[PDB]
Amino acid sequence: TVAKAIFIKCGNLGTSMMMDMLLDERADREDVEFRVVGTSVKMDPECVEAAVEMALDIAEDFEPDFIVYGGPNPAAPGPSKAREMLADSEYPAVIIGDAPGLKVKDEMEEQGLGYILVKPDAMLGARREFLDPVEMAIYNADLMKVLAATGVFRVVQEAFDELIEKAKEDEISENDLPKLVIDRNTLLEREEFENPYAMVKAMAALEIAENVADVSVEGCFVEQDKERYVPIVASAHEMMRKAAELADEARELEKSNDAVLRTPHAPDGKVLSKRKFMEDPE
Amino acid sequence: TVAKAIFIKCGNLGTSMMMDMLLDERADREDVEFRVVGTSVKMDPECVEAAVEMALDIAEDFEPDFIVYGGPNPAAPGPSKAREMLADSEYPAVIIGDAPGLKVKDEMEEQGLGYILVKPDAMLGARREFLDPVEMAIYNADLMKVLAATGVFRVVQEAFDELIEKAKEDEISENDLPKLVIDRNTLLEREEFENPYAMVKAMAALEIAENVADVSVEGCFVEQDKERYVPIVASAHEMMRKAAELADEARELEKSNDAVLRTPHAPDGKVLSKRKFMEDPE
Amino acid sequence: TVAKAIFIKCGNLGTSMMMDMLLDERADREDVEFRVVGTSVKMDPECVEAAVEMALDIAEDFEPDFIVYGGPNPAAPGPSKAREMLADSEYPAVIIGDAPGLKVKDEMEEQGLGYILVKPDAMLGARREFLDPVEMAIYNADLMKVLAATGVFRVVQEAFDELIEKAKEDEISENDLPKLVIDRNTLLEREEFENPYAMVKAMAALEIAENVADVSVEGCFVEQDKERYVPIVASAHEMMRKAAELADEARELEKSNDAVLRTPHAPDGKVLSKRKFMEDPE
Amino acid sequence: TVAKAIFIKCGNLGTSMMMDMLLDERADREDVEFRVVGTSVKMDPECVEAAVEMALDIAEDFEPDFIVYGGPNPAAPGPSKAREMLADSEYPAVIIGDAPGLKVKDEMEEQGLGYILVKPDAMLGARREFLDPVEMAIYNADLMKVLAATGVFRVVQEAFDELIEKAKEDEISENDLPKLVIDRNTLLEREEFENPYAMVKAMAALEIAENVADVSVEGCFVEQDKERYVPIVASAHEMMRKAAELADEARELEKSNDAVLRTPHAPDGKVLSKRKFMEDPE
Amino acid sequence: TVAKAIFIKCGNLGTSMMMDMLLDERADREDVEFRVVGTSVKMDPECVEAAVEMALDIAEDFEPDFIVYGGPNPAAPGPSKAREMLADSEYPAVIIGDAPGLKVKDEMEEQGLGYILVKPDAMLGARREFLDPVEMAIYNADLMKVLAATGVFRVVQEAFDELIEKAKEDEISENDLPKLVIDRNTLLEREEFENPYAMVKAMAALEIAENVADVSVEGCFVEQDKERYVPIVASAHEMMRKAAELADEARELEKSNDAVLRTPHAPDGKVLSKRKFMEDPE
Amino acid sequence: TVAKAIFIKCGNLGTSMMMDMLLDERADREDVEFRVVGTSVKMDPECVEAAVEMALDIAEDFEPDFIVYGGPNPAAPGPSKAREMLADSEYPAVIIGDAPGLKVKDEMEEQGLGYILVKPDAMLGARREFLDPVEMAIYNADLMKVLAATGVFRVVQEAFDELIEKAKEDEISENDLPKLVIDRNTLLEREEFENPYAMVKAMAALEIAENVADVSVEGCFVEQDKERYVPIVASAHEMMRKAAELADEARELEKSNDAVLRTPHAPDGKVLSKRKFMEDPE
Ligand SMILES: [Ca+2]
Ligand SMILES: [Ca+2]
Ligand SMILES: [Ca+2]
Ligand SMILES: [Ca+2]
Ligand code: NA
Ligand code: NA
Ligand code: NA
Repeated sequence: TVAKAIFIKCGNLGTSMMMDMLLDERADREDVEFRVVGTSVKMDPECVEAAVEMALDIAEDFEPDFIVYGGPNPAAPGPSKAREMLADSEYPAVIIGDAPGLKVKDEMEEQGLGYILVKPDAMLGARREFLDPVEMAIYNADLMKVLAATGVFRVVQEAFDELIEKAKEDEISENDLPKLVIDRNTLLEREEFENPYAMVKAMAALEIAENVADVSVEGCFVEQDKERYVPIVASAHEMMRKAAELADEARELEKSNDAVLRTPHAPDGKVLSKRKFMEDPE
Repeated sequence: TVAKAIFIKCGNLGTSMMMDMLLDERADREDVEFRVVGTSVKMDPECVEAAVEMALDIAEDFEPDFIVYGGPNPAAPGPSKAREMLADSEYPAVIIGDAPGLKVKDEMEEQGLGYILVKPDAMLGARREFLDPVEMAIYNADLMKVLAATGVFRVVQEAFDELIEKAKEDEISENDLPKLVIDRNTLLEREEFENPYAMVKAMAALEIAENVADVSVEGCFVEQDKERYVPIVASAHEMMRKAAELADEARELEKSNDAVLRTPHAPDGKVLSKRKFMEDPE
Repeated sequence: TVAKAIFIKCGNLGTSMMMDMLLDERADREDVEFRVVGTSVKMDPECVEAAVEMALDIAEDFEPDFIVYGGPNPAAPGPSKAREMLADSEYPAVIIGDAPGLKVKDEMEEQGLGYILVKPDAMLGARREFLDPVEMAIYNADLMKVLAATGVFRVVQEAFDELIEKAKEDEISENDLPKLVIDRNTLLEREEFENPYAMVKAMAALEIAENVADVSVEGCFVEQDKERYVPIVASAHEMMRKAAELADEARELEKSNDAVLRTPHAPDGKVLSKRKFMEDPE
Repeated sequence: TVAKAIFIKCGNLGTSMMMDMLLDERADREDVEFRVVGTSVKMDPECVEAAVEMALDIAEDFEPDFIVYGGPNPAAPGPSKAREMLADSEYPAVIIGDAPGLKVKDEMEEQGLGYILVKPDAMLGARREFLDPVEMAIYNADLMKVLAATGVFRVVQEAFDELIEKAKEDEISENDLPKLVIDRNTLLEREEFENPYAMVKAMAALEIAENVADVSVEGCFVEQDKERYVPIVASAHEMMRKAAELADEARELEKSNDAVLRTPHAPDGKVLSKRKFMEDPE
Repeated sequence: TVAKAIFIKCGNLGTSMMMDMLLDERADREDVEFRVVGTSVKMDPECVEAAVEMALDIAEDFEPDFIVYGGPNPAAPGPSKAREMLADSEYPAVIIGDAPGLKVKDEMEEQGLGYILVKPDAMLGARREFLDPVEMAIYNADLMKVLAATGVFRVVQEAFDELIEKAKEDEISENDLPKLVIDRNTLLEREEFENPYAMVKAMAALEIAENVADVSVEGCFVEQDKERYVPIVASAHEMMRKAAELADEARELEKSNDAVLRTPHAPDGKVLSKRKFMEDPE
Repeated sequence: TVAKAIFIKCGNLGTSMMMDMLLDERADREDVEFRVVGTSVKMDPECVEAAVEMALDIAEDFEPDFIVYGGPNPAAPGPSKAREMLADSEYPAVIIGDAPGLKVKDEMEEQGLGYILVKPDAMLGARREFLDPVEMAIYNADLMKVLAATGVFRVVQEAFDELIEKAKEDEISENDLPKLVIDRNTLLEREEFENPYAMVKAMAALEIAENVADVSVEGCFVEQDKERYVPIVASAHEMMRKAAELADEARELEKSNDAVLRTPHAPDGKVLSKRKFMEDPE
């Protein structure tokens, strides 16, 4: 069977940027097929309706087993609009969001939606005096490094791989929808790292990343004096840069013991595994 | 006037991943509206066809001033189909590809398409023994850092901004379409860096990035013995990691002189410029 | 004209370890004379009582102009006994503590005590499984680098230097006593850094340093399973190491512009200042 | 049995700054109680005499098992006074000092004092044009990191732990007092490092730290021309910084093998040991 | 019982600079005797002819078993004359050169010469505006690091050691003369690295080092505008600096496993081997 | 005129390896011609006398303006033979050596010889258990970076350039001969670094390099237990590696100010100067 899903991207989060690609890293999967639609960075109610409508329009022919809405702050006006529309749709739907989604965790279960809220997927320092396209991409670069090297992306990968296998027995029930909150302590229940210091360095990275959001929030929404708010948002970016360096250090430790976890997909979709560099994944 | 555009994303490149976001870094532009559609990592002809048909169906209602197709290797079977379909459509169109696109540069011109070919946007080590979702993401983080901190995204950003200004006087002649090839020497014609060492560091990072593609191609397409091809593709990833490190050192040099170029969009879409941290974009 | 003071140290904080030394960095001040007493790391009620009694015993002959009590958490049972005893004594007194001291800031004002509360002077990860004497020292080394390179210790230096001038003009009124809370945003009202990026890196280090506190608290007092709390307290120490690296990076940027603020004391206690390596402090 | 000691601190040394805290790193030892007295940075004969009288007064009632005097240059006029007073006293006494102390090593033995001379505990660059309080603290941060991560603090910790055992067993004989000189080669006879390159990095760190002393000495007491002595003392500080870097590198190497030695105290004072991050100290 | 050889050096390459020393690292071999002659950096025909004459003049009394010529580009006019003169001589001879030498590989075989062509021994950025003596020597330091830490020099050592052993049986036929081309992929048939990530980092380093050559050639022989060619040659140097960093990283990874290959010669010239730091080579 | 010199190399030092090359870094000097002869690493009296013979034979027809003998320790038996032979000969001669040469500095002046003694050009750890060819090369790479980037090689370049200009007014009399001792403090009398922190980082590198010599001597000539001398020699290498890192950091500081001093030769021999990257050397 070919399992299918539609991904909807409104606004930008590090996780929503990569979510579809984590499931087919070499485009060699024979068991899945995805369509991806969105309105780029705009996530006002007008644009978000427009984007979900598109997805629902596509869904008529594509017939996906589930839909995913990925974007900042599921509690915001435009994202709230998407949850409602997806709540009302026949389609199982999963919401990927950041820490502010916690305000509506309770609502989302009520609405029968699944969710993955990634606390270290932090808001950047969005002030005109500091944030231009290059700085925005540099931030995302650092953030991607953190969410990848700490193993956060593997948690998301595994959630969706589990969902996809259930879709292959065609019956995704709401009992099957992910309900995950990801943060520093998530690493404590995983077997991601063979070396414990790699693990603690990743935890440190995730803690720093999750602290960034507080700083960005003070600089964009609270501080009104530019002499103070520009330095504040800039410090946020400096923190994320160090978070990335910590995550790289963790990965380098796993390398020093030839113990880097790789979990690639096989053409049939099965998730393989390996630790040693020259061992075949199995 | 509002310039409208549809981005189509099949397979993945550093540039195609950020291209739309580079144009509206704080989602505060009042002069642009975007739709994004794609098939994720799949870029076989059948999926690319579906992808382009999705944009054309959305365009009837949306009325894009131009369409951007973004993805690896414009010469490959899938992208070549996209070029035929877009070349045939009523909408002006731009192809964003990597170095392999050079094989068909003359054709795209003969097709009346624009293009932006980014040579440092290198193909990764796509072998199952090595590239899992986490590795794919780490490679993308490093590559994003390289394209952003060396100023490649700024070159892309300006080319689209020039096109958008022309879309607003509604008449994009095929003469309005970018026809760019970006590589190491692109930095020579720019005033990105105030410090010459930052510039030559960025150049070195782009050189290394472009060299990575040849390593990946040998490991993925030429070498058939896994005992050889797995280390080959891995070595390619170690190179991109060091390019990202050069790119970061360049940026740090610019910070050390309070000379970081920032070119944020104003809400009316105008590109502003500043160098000193506490100076107002203007 | 010779200011005299006693310093009492119960338990350890980065600031309390250095506070006296920061006032006579080459032992060549002829305008000060200090005594230091304490109970080492012990800060239980009976130990603090003993330290304070020690200070008051030698105060009889020494005649200090003021007394400084320095250590962890002023709202804890031990330091609370210190505050009570020092408030009721005849001597002007200042309490040096960390962020937990905020709980009793009003009360200290009511007691007629001065205070300097250093929020980045974060509690370390005190679990036996992890914290041995070497790890304790390594932590203090990183914290000390953070407090110093960011300029936190200058702010401490300046508050004491003003207090001491008042002491010499013999009239330390309650209105003379410091009432400082130091945090990341303290940098915004100072002129420590010539280079703005140095300033924002130092902000980031103070922000991370402050966040180490919560993590330590979680690991030592909240989490009760050692499979979880050991990794938690270790991640706090990795955070602090990286904050120290930010602080270093900020100091290297100042060196790059030959703009390192130095404010040494003259023999008569006047605080001089210089920026350029080769310039004399004046 | 509770062993009791008084620690006397005149002037500053990395080792005397931490000596007492090294013995009770989580403040949970039930077999020791300490008092700490001193005159901060001042160590002329007047101030040392007053610090020792403070210690001897307290000793009347506190009744310590031993007294420790810590600070720079045991052969200097102040510290020489402290040696004469302690040697003539009824209390066993240990002198902690630095390399210059070797000049009176033989005298200290005839005086019946213990010593611990730490050759890497080097004098900093004390010239007004360079050393302000922040610089002073940055140096100590670096030296502390060297003394800690190299195992030097462990060697000191163990010496006092042995002496404490003797004390709880009523027989502090002259023959049980420490007689140590610590340097690079000290590491050759211990088992601090599981990895031999960590050991040799550590050894290099100690050698550099020892050599720093010679540079400071030249800059402070030999060279009289400011155009020469300011760069000299500054260069000594850059050396210590890179010694701290080596020591960090040593520790990271141990982390890579999950072999970090930790020797924390039990509540009853027993020195436990472990190497694996997740194992109980035993 | 002894092997004798003359080394002739015209111009400079990393391999040619170290080639003799690699064979007697402690000056304690009893089974070899060398002479070295050259014309320093000059490798024009007149100079090379003078070099080879000296060698051939020395050879009359010295009776070498073989002669080595080492220098840039075996295919240029000078080196070409050395090849003919040495091939027409009665002495077996080996040419050590860089990648341009591939142009005359078949000519050398037809000449009866051996060769070792090192592709990563890359020409530097030889433009007056940039290359002074200090910059030349820095490039060389970086390049030496690369060729050494990656194991290229060990391949060279082994090639020359095999020839020395055959020469101790006086009969070097042409067929015994090495015929080697060394590049990134040479590592895949070696067992230099115990850790596979050290290996792939080494590969990366050698790839980058080989790419440097193309940059230099462009900057020295193609580009004529100084505003362009000075950035270009400096960029090549930044690349080599990062290759050396990669090679260092690789060697550190091997230290972290106590698995650094060392292959010293015994006094009788036997090539020993060890892996573990403390173990005698056998 | 065309100045001519012959360089004799017996033993290896950093300085003697590069000495001839620092004078014609691009081989485009039309005013010098050099011959180089040596016995490679061997510097016993029999080899040294063979080396000098080669040189004097060639001189007969070559007619050099001066002769230079470079190698380890002028005081040892071989180089002592060189001094006597060169002192007796008709040719003005210069001895290049390390700190141990200071023992015969008086003697060399009596002999009418010039000398350049390089204190930082420190002996490596030559014990067979540690020092193989790759290790020997890695040492030399770090040492070369140190001597180059600190500006020691420039001082050497200058000395020799001066002597060459004297030869072109044809009269290298004995008082034209260099009598240089280079160490850390040499930097104090130079205007090498524009940034004062680069200067002091360089001094620290030179201090550490100089101290390496002592660790080497101890591990090769004093310590007899291999359990000890192996870590000891290896620790000397770790020190050199950090010295190389310090010198690199100094050069990056200069880069950050676009202030890298470059002193290339023009084709007629004139030493030119520049500091700005895009400036023509004059
Ligand atoms: Ca169709
Ligand atoms: Ca001056
Ligand atoms: Ca011979
Ligand atoms: Ca011929
Ligand atoms: Na915007
Ligand atoms: Na008074
Ligand atoms: Na010394």
